[PDB]
Amino acid sequence: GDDIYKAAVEQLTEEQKNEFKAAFDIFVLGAEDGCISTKELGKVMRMLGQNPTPEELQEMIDEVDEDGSGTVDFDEFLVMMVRCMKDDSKGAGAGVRISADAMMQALLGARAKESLDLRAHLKQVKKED
Ligand SMILES: Cc1cc2c(cc1F)OC[C@@H](NS(=O)(=O)c1cc(C(=O)N3CC(C)(C#N)C3)c(C)[nH]1)C2
Ligand SMILES: [Ca+2]
Repeated sequence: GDDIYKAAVEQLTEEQKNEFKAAFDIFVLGAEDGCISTKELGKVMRMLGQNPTPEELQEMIDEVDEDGSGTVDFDEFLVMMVRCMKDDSKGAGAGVRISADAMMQALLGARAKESLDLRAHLKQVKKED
């Protein structure tokens, strides 16, 4: 069940979508539909500093895929990206776990700081002390 996560993307801020967007550019490198599949994911995952398997890879894509087409778009990446950094995507299953912050370091790099969570800065018509 993904009701809270799927909604998380909505809570995100304009800066968030962009911060993560730049990552998809590299994450979907070569992809025909700019989506992340077993091929693309396998490339990045390996570059992150690990050595996953082709069978497990597909499990991740579908594990995050909302429709289950076989790949992940820019939106399907945010839904998981939220829980990825929160480390609450699985809870307590297996040691296997991808780092959201560490991932960006591969795609874009160190171009993701507090600014990423601009949502906290100010995205409404109000102010407090
Ligand atoms: C398309 C997409 C999906 C996911 C991505 C990043 C993406 F690009 O990252 C998070 C992933 N969910 S997960 O539960 O962390 C997770 C990690 C793994 C895995 O194969 N391994 C971790 C490993 C490298 C080790 N040790 C082996 C599995 C099976 N689930 C789902
Ligand atoms: Ca899909």
